[PDB]
Order: sequence, then C-alpha cells, then structure tokens
Amino acid sequence: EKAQQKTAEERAAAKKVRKAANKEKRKVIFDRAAAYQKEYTEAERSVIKAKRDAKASNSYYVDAQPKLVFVVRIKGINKIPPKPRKVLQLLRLTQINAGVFVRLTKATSELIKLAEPYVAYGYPSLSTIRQLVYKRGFGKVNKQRIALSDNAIIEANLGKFNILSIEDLIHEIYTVGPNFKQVSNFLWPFKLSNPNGGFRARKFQHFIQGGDTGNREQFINALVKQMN
Amino acid sequence: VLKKNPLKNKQVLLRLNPYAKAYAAEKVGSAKVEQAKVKPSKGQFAEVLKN
Amino acid sequence: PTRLTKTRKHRGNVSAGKGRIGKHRKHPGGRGKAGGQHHHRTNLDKYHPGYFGKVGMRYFHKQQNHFWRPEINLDKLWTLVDSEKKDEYLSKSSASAAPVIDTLAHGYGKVLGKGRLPEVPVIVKARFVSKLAEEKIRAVGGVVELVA
Amino acid sequence: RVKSNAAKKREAKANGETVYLKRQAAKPRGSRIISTEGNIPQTLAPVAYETFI
Amino acid sequence: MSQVAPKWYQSEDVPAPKQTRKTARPQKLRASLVPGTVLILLAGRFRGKRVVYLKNLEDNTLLVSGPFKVNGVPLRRVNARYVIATSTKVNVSGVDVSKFNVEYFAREKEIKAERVADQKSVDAALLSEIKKTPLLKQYLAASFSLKNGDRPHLLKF
Amino acid sequence: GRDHTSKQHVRSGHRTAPKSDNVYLQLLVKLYSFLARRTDAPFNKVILKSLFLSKINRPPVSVSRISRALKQKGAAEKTIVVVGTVTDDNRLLEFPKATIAALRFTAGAKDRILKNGGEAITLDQLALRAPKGQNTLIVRGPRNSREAVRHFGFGPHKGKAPRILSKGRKFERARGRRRSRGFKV
Amino acid sequence: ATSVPHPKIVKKYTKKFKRHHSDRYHRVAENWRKQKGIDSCVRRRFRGTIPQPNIGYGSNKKTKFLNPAGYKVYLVKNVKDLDVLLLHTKSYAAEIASSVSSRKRVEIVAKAKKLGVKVTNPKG
RNA sequence: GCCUAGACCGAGGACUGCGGUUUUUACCUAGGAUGUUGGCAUAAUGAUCUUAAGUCGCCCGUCUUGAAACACGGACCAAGGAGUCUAACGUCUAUGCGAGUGUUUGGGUGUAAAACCCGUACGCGUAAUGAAAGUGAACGAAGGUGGGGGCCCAUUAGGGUGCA
RNA sequence: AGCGUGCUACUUAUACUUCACCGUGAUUGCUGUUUUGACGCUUUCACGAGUAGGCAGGCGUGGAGGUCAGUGACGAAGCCUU
Ligand SMILES: [Mg+2]
Ligand SMILES: [Mg+2]
Ligand SMILES: [Mg+2]
Ligand SMILES: [Mg+2]
Ligand SMILES: [Mg+2]
Ligand SMILES: [Mg+2]
Ligand SMILES: [Mg+2]
Ligand SMILES: [Mg+2]
Ligand SMILES: [Mg+2]
Ligand SMILES: [Mg+2]
Ligand SMILES: [Mg+2]
Ligand SMILES: [Mg+2]
Ligand SMILES: [Mg+2]
Ligand SMILES: [Mg+2]
Ligand SMILES: [Mg+2]
Ligand SMILES: [Mg+2]
Ligand SMILES: [Mg+2]
Ligand SMILES: [Mg+2]
Ligand SMILES: [Mg+2]
Ligand SMILES: [Mg+2]
Ligand SMILES: [Mg+2]
Ligand SMILES: [Mg+2]
Ligand SMILES: [Mg+2]
Ligand SMILES: [Mg+2]
Ligand SMILES: [Mg+2]
Ligand SMILES: [Mg+2]
Ligand SMILES: [Mg+2]
Ligand SMILES: [Mg+2]
Ligand SMILES: [Mg+2]
Ligand SMILES: [Mg+2]
Ligand SMILES: [Mg+2]
Ligand SMILES: [Mg+2]
Ligand SMILES: [Mg+2]
Ligand SMILES: [Mg+2]
Ligand SMILES: [Mg+2]
Ligand SMILES: [Mg+2]
Ligand SMILES: [Mg+2]
Ligand SMILES: [Mg+2]
Ligand SMILES: [Mg+2]
Ligand SMILES: [Mg+2]
Ligand SMILES: [Mg+2]
Ligand SMILES: [Mg+2]
Ligand SMILES: [Mg+2]
Ligand SMILES: [Mg+2]
Ligand SMILES: [Mg+2]
Ligand SMILES: [Mg+2]
Ligand SMILES: [Mg+2]
Ligand SMILES: [Mg+2]
Ligand SMILES: [Mg+2]
Ligand SMILES: [Mg+2]
Ligand SMILES: [Mg+2]
Ligand SMILES: [Mg+2]
Ligand SMILES: [Mg+2]
Ligand SMILES: [Mg+2]
Ligand SMILES: [Mg+2]
Ligand SMILES: [Mg+2]
Repeated sequence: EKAQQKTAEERAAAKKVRKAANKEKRKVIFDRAAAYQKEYTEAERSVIKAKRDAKASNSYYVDAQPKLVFVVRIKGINKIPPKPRKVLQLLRLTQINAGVFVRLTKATSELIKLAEPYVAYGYPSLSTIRQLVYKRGFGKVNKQRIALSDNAIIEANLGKFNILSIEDLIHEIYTVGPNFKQVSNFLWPFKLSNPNGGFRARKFQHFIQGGDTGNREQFINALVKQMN
Repeated sequence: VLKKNPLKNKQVLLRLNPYAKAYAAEKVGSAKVEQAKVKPSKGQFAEVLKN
Repeated sequence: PTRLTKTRKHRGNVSAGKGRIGKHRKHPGGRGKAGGQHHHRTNLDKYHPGYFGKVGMRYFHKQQNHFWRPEINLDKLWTLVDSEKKDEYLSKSSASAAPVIDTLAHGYGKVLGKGRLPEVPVIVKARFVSKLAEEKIRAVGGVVELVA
Repeated sequence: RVKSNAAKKREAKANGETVYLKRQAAKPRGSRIISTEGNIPQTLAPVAYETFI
Repeated sequence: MSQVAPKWYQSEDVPAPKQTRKTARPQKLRASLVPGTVLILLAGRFRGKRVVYLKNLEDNTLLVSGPFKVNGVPLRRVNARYVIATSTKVNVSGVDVSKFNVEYFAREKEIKAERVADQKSVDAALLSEIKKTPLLKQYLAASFSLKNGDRPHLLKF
Repeated sequence: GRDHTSKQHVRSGHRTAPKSDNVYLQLLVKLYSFLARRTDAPFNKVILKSLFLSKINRPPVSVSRISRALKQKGAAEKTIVVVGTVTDDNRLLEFPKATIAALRFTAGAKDRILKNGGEAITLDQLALRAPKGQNTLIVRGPRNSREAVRHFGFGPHKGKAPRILSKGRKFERARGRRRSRGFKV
Repeated sequence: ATSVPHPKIVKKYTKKFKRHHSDRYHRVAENWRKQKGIDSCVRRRFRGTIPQPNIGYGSNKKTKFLNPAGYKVYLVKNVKDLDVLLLHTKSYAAEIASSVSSRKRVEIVAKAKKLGVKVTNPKG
C-alpha cells in the first residue's frame, strides 16, 4: 500500500505538470480550428458574393472545379476483371462499402475512371468529412487499425506534417493541402454500413441512367448520410 | 476498449475538438448574415425565363 | 518409427495422398532406367548429360595399386614433423642441420606445391615432386631427395 | 528536364529563394468569369428527323 | 475428466472490481404524473382499480390511496410503469403527506395502528375534495376494463 | 468477403527459437532474448537470430579466418564472435594473441589460442565484458563452399556438378558432354 | 458459483456431433467422422444437412473445462492424489475413479471433506 | 440547437490516460453496468432424450466436364482387411567430433547376444584435369570495383573497417 | 394480381456496420518485482470457403524402458444403459 500511495503522489505531480504543458497545446489547436472555421465561412461568402456580382454584371461565375472526391466501393469481390481489380486494390477499396478520399489530378481521375462501373463517388461537403472522420475514422499505426479517439494519436503520427488535431486532419482533407497524400494514407479506409433506406432498385448502372455507379457528386453527401 | 462516438458523447467531442465549446457558446451553427435586400438579376439574367 | 509417418495421417482419406485421377499404379513409365532414349530423354539430358555413348580407351585387368600416389601439398607438409619437436626445429634449422621429411614413409607419393613454406631449410624425401613444389623448397634453402 | 531542373535550382539558390521541381499531373481548373459582351447565349434545341437520300 | 494436475501458478485470489463510473442520476417521471392525478393500475392485486396519486417517494415509486373506503385500495406504493395517468385531477394541496416515505413501508396478517390512523387522516381530505367533482367517487369505485372496440392508441385518458 | 492483396495467415518464415532441444543452448537464447529486448544495441539482436540457425547455416570458422579478420587495419584487439564451432587450421604459420567467444572450440583450436597468449571464452562470458558488444567483430564461415551446394541449380550450361555416385570416364561424359559425341551442354 | 468466480459458462453447441448416416446404418457409429466423398451433401455443406465440428464452436478460455458448479475436475485414484488439490479446493474438484474399492473410496471422501476438496460423484 | 418512443448489448476488473466541471490534490456522463426492489432455492432457471408442429433436407463411396440418377459396389452384423521392410541414395533437421571422421570385420572384457574397452588397415574427405602418356593450384596483405549486417571514430549527416 | 412508365413505404443472404466468443498470423510489453511456469505471461490489430494435395497440432490401439512404493477378489478388464 505504501508503494502504491508513493507512486500515486508521484503520478499526481507528473500529471499536474503534463496537464499544465498540454493546456498550451490545446489552446494552439483551438486557435487553429477557429481559424479554419473563419476561412471556411469567408471563402463561402466570397464565392456567394462573386456569383451575385457576376449575375449583376451580365457575366457568369464559373465555380472552381472540385479538387477532392470520396469514392465508395458498392460492388462485391467476385467476377472483377484484372485491371479494375488492381485499380480497386491500389485505391485500397478491397471490400464492399469501403470509402477513400482522393485528390483529383489527371492520374487519379483516370484511375477512378477505370473503377467507375463498380463504385459510387462524389464531392463531399465539410460536414460529411467531419462526420466520417468522427464516427468511422481510423489510423494506420504500425500496420494496425487504431481508432482516432484522442488527439495524441494524430499528433504522434502527423506532427512532422503539422497535423496536431482531428480538425487539422479534416482541414487538410477538405481544402486539399500540401500534405494530402500522407494525411489520407494515414486514414484507414472507412468501413461504412449499408444505407438506411436502401439503394436504388438496381445498383450497378450509372447514376445518370437511374442506377448507383459513377459520379453523383453532391448527392454523395446524401448517400453518406444514408450509410454513416 | 470501446470506441465512443464524439457525435454522441459530448465529453469525447470536447476532448477531440476544444473549439466545439466556442462553436456551441457563440451559436455558430445559427449565425446571422448581415446583407442588403437587393436583387441583381432584373436585367440580362432574365434570359433564363425565355430565349 | 511408424507412428511418425504420413501413412497414419492419410487414414480416412480415400486416396492416401496419391491422387484420385493419377492414382498409384504398378509401374507407369517403366521399371528402373527404362526409356532413357525416348520418353525419359528430357530427364537424362537435363540432369545426367554424358550418360549415353563411349569415351576413351578400355583397360583390361586394371590394378589400382599401380596408380597409388597420394598427394601432399606444401601447406600441410610441416604436419609430418614431430609435434613435440616442431617448434624447436622451426627455430634451430639451418643449412648445416635441417629436418628430414620422409613423405613416402608417411603414406604419400607426390609432393605438390600449393601454399607457402616457412623460410626454413628442409630436406624432403619424395617419390615424385612437381616443378613448383621443388622450386619453393629450394627457395627456403631446402632440397628434395628422391626415394623409391 | 535534368538540365532545366538544375538551372532552376541554381537560379533559386542565386536568388536565395525556393523552387519546386517535381512534376505534377494536370489538376482541375480554377474559377473564372465569362464575359457576355458579344457572346450572349444562343438557345439550341434538338432537331427533328429528316431523310436526306 | 483426465489426469491434468492443477499448477502452482493457478492462483485462486479474486481481483477487486474496477472503479465504476456509473454514478446514479435522478428518476425523470412522466409529465402526466402530477400529484392529485387519477391513475389506473394495470398489474398487481389492485389491477383495474382507479386510484388517487399523492406523493413521489424517493424510491422512484408513487404513493397512492384509493381512498380505501371507496375502493378497498389502501395507501401503498406503485411503480410508474404499471400505471396509466388519466387527465382527471384532485386538489391535494390540503393533504399532508410529509410523514410518508420508504421507511414507513419497511418490512417488519396484522396491520399497524399507525397505518390505519394515517389511512383515515388522508382519506378524510381526499373524500372532502372528491365530493366536489360529481361522479368522481363513483368513477373511482368502478373497475377499469377494455371494452370491445377500445383502441388504446386512439383513446385519450 | 475481402479482396486480399496478400496471402492470409502467413508465418514469418524466420526462426524465433533454436530447433535444438539442448537445454544449454536454450540458456544462451534466454540471456540474449533479454538483451535484444532491452539494450537497443544491434549486436544483441543479430546474435539472437544467429543462435537459432541450423547446422548448415552456422559453418565452422577456421582459426585462419580469425587470423585474417584480425589483420584488418585497427582490428587487432577486437573481440572475435563466432556463433558456432571454431576449428583449427594446420596451414597457418603463426597465430596472434586474441580474445574469441564461440559456442564450441576444437582441441586444436583451443590449443592454438592459448598457446599464442589468447583467450577462448563462451558467449555468456562475452555478455559480461561486452553487454553491448562493444569493440567486437562477428565472423561467419563460408556457406557456399559446401559440397551439397555443388549440385544446386543444375542444368544445361549451368556449370554445376552432376548428381553421381562414381566418377570416371564411363560415368556421364559422352553424349551431351562432348561435341565429338553429338552436342555439349 | 461456489467456486472461484467465472464468467457465465457458454456452450456454443450442446448437442452431440453425430456422424453422417449413423442413423441409417447400424454399422456406422455416431462417433464423428468427416465425410470425404466427392458428391457428399454433408461435406459440401448443403442447406438442411447436419452441423459439423469447426473451431468456431471452441469454448471461452475462461469457462473452458468448468463443470456446472464452476470447478475443473481432476481424476483421483488413491488418497495421495488429493494432495495436488490442496491449494486449489475452490477452483478444482475431485472425481473418484470407478475402480476404487468401497473401502478406499470412503477414505478419499472422508479426507476430501477434511481438506475441503469438493467431490463431483459423492454417492457411488 | 432542443424535446421525445423502442430494441440489442454490458466485453473489462486495485491505480495509471485524455478531457470536462472546477465549487477541489476534489467531483464528472471523460481508457467497456451500476443502484435498488421483489420472488425462488422440494425450486423459477438450464441441458439432454422421446415425440408433435413449422421450415428446410434426394443414397453414400467412386470414376467423371457433369451423379439423387434410368452409371457401377453395397440385404444386415461381428472380427480380419490395404504405402510395409530392406539395399543404396537426394533435400532438410538434431547430435558427437572436426581436417579429420567411423569401437562392433575383428581383439579385450563381461553380472554373457547387453554394457565397458582396444587398434592396424579400409571407406569417405583432405586436388583437380585429361581418352591417355601425364601434369598439377599465391604478381598483389590469397586480388580489384559497387553494394553489404555488425563493429570503430564521429557530431544530422560523414568517415574508417567491412564476415556471409 | 397483364403491358409501358413514374412515385412512397416495406420484405430479407453465411454480404456490409457495432459488439461478444474460438482459432491463425502478426504485434505491445514482461529479470535489482524472476515472483517455485520465458516451450511462459501480456497489449493491440487484421484475417477465417475449399476437391486433388502439402504441412502442423492433437485423439485412440497391441507391445517395451522408467516412474506413480498407482487401481484391484471389500471386485480388474469386458459388456449393457435418457
Ligand atoms: Mg501503481
Ligand atoms: Mg487513397
Ligand atoms: Mg427501415
Ligand atoms: Mg426506394
Ligand atoms: Mg434492389
Ligand atoms: Mg500419428
Ligand atoms: Mg490430410
Ligand atoms: Mg484431403
Ligand atoms: Mg471410404
Ligand atoms: Mg504424395
Ligand atoms: Mg482412387
Ligand atoms: Mg501419376
Ligand atoms: Mg551406359
Ligand atoms: Mg470474412
Ligand atoms: Mg488487408
Ligand atoms: Mg567468396
Ligand atoms: Mg566429392
Ligand atoms: Mg553404365
Ligand atoms: Mg558429331
Ligand atoms: Mg446452440
Ligand atoms: Mg458435449
Ligand atoms: Mg440450444
Ligand atoms: Mg469415411
Ligand atoms: Mg463435384
Ligand atoms: Mg467393473
Ligand atoms: Mg463484467
Ligand atoms: Mg492531449
Ligand atoms: Mg419436423
Ligand atoms: Mg423438401
Ligand atoms: Mg467406378
Ligand atoms: Mg478412367
Ligand atoms: Mg461419362
Ligand atoms: Mg454419387
Ligand atoms: Mg437419367
Ligand atoms: Mg461410367
Ligand atoms: Mg465400372
Ligand atoms: Mg459384399
Ligand atoms: Mg447389387
Ligand atoms: Mg434389408
Ligand atoms: Mg535418407
Ligand atoms: Mg584411407
Ligand atoms: Mg584413414
Ligand atoms: Mg605471368
Ligand atoms: Mg567496399
Ligand atoms: Mg405496372
Ligand atoms: Mg459473421
Ligand atoms: Mg455474422
Ligand atoms: Mg528482477
Ligand atoms: Mg480452411
Ligand atoms: Mg481442410
Ligand atoms: Mg488444434
Ligand atoms: Mg502408445
Ligand atoms: Mg500386434
Ligand atoms: Mg512398462
Ligand atoms: Mg493396492
Ligand atoms: Mg439394447
């Protein structure tokens, strides 16, 4: 008992010091999250103002093309040709209802085009990204799937990339940042459930023709609401 | 031993995102926007109604 | 031990590890070295080249005793010096008194010249020596004395 | 490209600034504003079927 | 079974439980449960009896009286989940229910003289207030049952 | 179902313990299981793997190899480490004074180390005078000089040894080994 | 749970695993044998066929080997065999061998009661 | 932002962590269920057997691309019943010794087919190549270069030494 | 309750999500507290179809060396038995 009370007092002192040091880090991440919120709102209002001004000035504001996409594999693992199978493996989509974040370039666009008959993908909103990371967000730590239940896991794995919080990670994903590759690869592929409300009557046809595969764009957010 | 959803557990939410407190305190989710009662589409954008 | 063989583990499985189509038959392919020129050519050509044909001349009534000539190299030659006196000989050897090494009496026929000798005169008695073995022995101040 | 990268790197070292040499795949284009002076939108419709033989 | 001996490293000590963080929080009663409300008992000996709700005890139970003269249902506790809370109400501001608690119903046939006296004292005020509403005493003295064609998902109580 | 990108339930393919049931070899593994787990010294982690190796994977190190390894520049007073048997070499002309730690020594090898002023210690004696393997030098014997390796990867124009019981002019030298008898491979 | 406390004992399968067609033919005993036939409906796991042994039915390692009273049962032959259960009387129970005589069995029961060892078969 | 209906689950087992509230070296919903009440212990509870009902379930073994097959064996039961031993070998592994190794053909010895002991030869290895007569393995630290675990000097980096 | 087409809700696979348990592979840590099990204990994650066939870990049998100074005519073995 004596040893336990001695080590408890030592632990209490060390925890006092640790908490005092961590308070500053939590202030830092608070400021970063507030700044991220400010720039999100400012960018949204700026885009709205630009659209209104172009409407007023007999012009047309063309939105910037989306730089990020969320891809969900809605097809099983049977009867897949070798090339789309390899493409789905390289996207880390090796099961049904697996989701991944992709930064849009020519290379990744031609990749997603190869997997198009087997996936549903689209442009995720900020709230959808946040909900995904909060409920089903896992990290790859020593080749293990670890829940993101504390900011220390994110700091210990992405502090060399200036990611100290779950909000730093969400910001880095949403506004596609200079370290998007490392941040998205640290995230284990999201394992979603089936939709509450079901799919359309027949999944495996393009969204344009009344099916589920292909690009649904902003309705991926509704789909994620069904599945997350 | 048991993953807790920050969207259900408020304490875990504050553990992960301390700014949620300010978000809750300031009512950022229902923030008003100050703007004018203007309508700038009265002119050539009425090309949408007919052409 | 029979309890360690895989025959005990194949019990209960129909074919006993021999296959259901291929099965285990008497002698598919023939017995012994059958078919070495026709359907086992692919085996003998790959793994035993030179098997078929004649090379060289015969030797009726060959007595291997005629060709007895065990070899000893130079790097193993000083092991024939007495173990209790090796270190003293390596020091006090000179042109006036060098150790005698009777290689034939130790069971060797020819002295070969692999390795390097101590820079020490020796008297080597051999039935046969190579050109370089004797050149190395003379270089350390030694000599080869032919015996029979 | 090796020579061009070497020239850009030394010129950035000379100017004391930085330059990025990794190639990039083509990215989605940014926002833009379309002027309609002389380019008022023309309305099209699908055309009826005709035989030309 | 077999001859497998226990080992020296097979300890028999029982570890202490971890410190549980299930700190209890107060019971949240239904909004319809207000003292003076007429209740319908669904289970127990007095199932189907219309009774008067008097006090919320600290055991999460409800203090209830018939009154005993009208019904035969005495002062006792019931569980809130075995009760239908109707819309009929009796003014119980004139009824003293201070002395009633969990220890009153402690387990010690016979019946205490104290309990009989308390029954009369509570029932005097209860009957005095019940007489004001016509047919309320008759309503309380009648048992409840579901008639043919009664749909509890459509009925108001 | 899962689309597996790698084989499932695959053993590491490396020995995690000696195959030997020698209790005294176990004690050395016991000692270096603790050292490799707790010292961060790469020397102790290499030794633990080497104690698992099979007989053909720990070839004998001749006392000539130690002499040649000690003749590197600045390695004359290093501690020679051999995870295996150290054998004698009667082709050496001289041996230096050296400290050598090995699993086993032959009678000739031990006689040669102590005659020249050296020490022949075991690997447990090594762990006290060098618990981090400071100033050591691991020596491994030749693995590909084995006779069994002569026949590995045999084929046409491969230059390997035929699998044969007798040697001579009548044994696998005519057709396929000679252009006068058809072809040569 | 008069024994050392344990989790609730779960037996994943409580029926006997009976060999296929041990009911059709007397020569086929109920002792489980895996069907190896090419066309076998049981080996191919058709719907409606018998359950088969697999590692999924394995017992919880915390409740494995425990009798309904929560004890592990140890086979006892002579009175000296109870000595190994001295420090395990609340987690291990003794079962008296069938071939112990009526004399020695009374001595084992008497000493086990003295030592506190529980006896699973107290009447026979 | 707020209220509200239901279902399933409760793994873990002194403390340790991150937060929150701080009224506090204290408290909390924050590293996994507790509190309270009733009943039962001649038993509520659980299992098995038999049987009924619901639903599904074609005869196994075999050869076959394909078997429940209008393909073959099998009426039933008990007992027996099928990859063995040997000579010589390939790979891998363990062990003893190690440039040597193998006592067991034989000799000594014996408490007598055992155990214990002994040594010359011989086999294999220590040299290859050529059909053969024959000849027969260091220019050099037994070589150079690029890597190369480990070790040494350092001080990110870097250098030295570098077995397999 | 047919045909073409649109819409709302609903039904259910050994599939998907969360959770329990079994096994396999990896993985965290464990000797001045290693403490009579280190061929042992422990943290965590992922995975589990299979003929022919390979390997591993086990169950059972006749007989043998050693041990339990084991059971047994006060009943061994065998046999029958919700
Ligand atoms: Mg402690
Ligand atoms: Mg990706
Ligand atoms: Mg639904
Ligand atoms: Mg629908
Ligand atoms: Mg459908
Ligand atoms: Mg066996
Ligand atoms: Mg098998
Ligand atoms: Mg099989
Ligand atoms: Mg059969
Ligand atoms: Mg086979
Ligand atoms: Mg067959
Ligand atoms: Mg065959
Ligand atoms: Mg021939
Ligand atoms: Mg699976
Ligand atoms: Mg995987
Ligand atoms: Mg080499
Ligand atoms: Mg050879
Ligand atoms: Mg021949
Ligand atoms: Mg020719
Ligand atoms: Mg069951
Ligand atoms: Mg059972
Ligand atoms: Mg059941
Ligand atoms: Mg069978
Ligand atoms: Mg088939
Ligand atoms: Mg009997
Ligand atoms: Mg529990
Ligand atoms: Mg923190
Ligand atoms: Mg039925
Ligand atoms: Mg049917
Ligand atoms: Mg047939
Ligand atoms: Mg056939
Ligand atoms: Mg046919
Ligand atoms: Mg059939
Ligand atoms: Mg037919
Ligand atoms: Mg046929
Ligand atoms: Mg036939
Ligand atoms: Mg017959
Ligand atoms: Mg017939
Ligand atoms: Mg019949
Ligand atoms: Mg063999
Ligand atoms: Mg010989
Ligand atoms: Mg010899
Ligand atoms: Mg020359
Ligand atoms: Mg080099
Ligand atoms: Mg219709
Ligand atoms: Mg499952
Ligand atoms: Mg399931
Ligand atoms: Mg210690
Ligand atoms: Mg399997
Ligand atoms: Mg299998
Ligand atoms: Mg097993
Ligand atoms: Mg046996
Ligand atoms: Mg027999
Ligand atoms: Mg015996
Ligand atoms: Mg006896
Ligand atoms: Mg009978």
